[PDB]
Amino acid sequence: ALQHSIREIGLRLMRMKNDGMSQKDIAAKEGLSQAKVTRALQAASAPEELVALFPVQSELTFSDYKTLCAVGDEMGNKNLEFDQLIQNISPEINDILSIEMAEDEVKNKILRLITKEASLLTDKGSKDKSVVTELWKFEDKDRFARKRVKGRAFSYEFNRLSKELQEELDRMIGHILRKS
Amino acid sequence: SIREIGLRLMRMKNDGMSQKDIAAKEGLSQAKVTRALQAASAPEELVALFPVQSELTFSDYKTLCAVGDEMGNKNLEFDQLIQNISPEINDILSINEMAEDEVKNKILRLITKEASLLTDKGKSVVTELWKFEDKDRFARKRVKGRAFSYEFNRLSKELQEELDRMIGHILRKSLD
DNA sequence: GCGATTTCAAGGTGAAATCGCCACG
DNA sequence: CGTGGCGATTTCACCTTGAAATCGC
Repeated sequence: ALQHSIREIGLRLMRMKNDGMSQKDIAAKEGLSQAKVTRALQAASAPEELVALFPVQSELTFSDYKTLCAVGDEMGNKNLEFDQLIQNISPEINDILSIEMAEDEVKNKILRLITKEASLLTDKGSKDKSVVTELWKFEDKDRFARKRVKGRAFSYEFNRLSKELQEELDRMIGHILRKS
Repeated sequence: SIREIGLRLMRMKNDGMSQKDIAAKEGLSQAKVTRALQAASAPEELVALFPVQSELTFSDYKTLCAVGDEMGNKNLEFDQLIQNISPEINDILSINEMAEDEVKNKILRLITKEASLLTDKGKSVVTELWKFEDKDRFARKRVKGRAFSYEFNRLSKELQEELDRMIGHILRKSLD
């Protein structure tokens, strides 16, 4: 029952759950402690998105999940939010795959961000302060690509960028605005 | 005409000559040189929007200079104007009735139009990517400096997910 | 009351620190 | 001798677990 992720146990536990089963019962039908079945589902609930940032989910501990699945809903638990956060930490994150250490610290590292960054974006959510995430980082001094969401308003800002790009963007933005 | 003279005389400005001298190496009244030079100044990206440059007057160059100013003067905001009206320029350039001067006049009047509103929503240049009847629902494009941005507001999440996704690749594709 | 969840004490575990044993100048 | 090497051991800090206390209706 462990070769694979508390999560895959969870997959099962839900399949039954979904079928009308109380954990108290599943625990029975499977031979698991009511207390584990909590945990196995508790984990099988973790925000797929976040879970997907880590290299060795196998190194992902439940308590982590508990806070991973915690950050999940404490951040609206909606596509556009998870999407945004990733963007933010992703740079510093892959930056963590450059750097020695074992699966142990990398885990604690990646999550450090998922929490801090998410807890930095959550600030301007009630504070309703404009939040920007740099879409791409340039070695350059004056070049930038970034997004800024300050409420229900949001913009895509670019500087010193190709003409091939204003070209493309302009084209696709205008046609997507046709589509809807 | 006067422009050409300008650009030519220009070479001599940088030749390190004073107008007074150039107004002699060309037996041109010095007033004339001032005027040629001022003309030589108008935005090349606008002067070349006229099929018959021979027909732009001084005051025309003079007011192209103007439009050019009022709008910062950098290429990217020109292209911004130059595309917004380019259809109606190739358009008017299809009309057969009107005489050549009627052409420049119509084209010039076009060029002044853009300048006024694009710099009203600003310096910067802002074109309305789309018009929503709501006092606070917009989707636009903005240029100023060598920097452009697509500003939106009060739109569906779905819209934002797509653009986000799209733009996502459009960069990934090229920054690579 | 009654599931579900968290708490508690009792085991695991791995990474890092220490230890053993050795072989070499 | 005095050392450095390096595979095995132990430490230590964090896990997981079931049971039983606790929660939250």
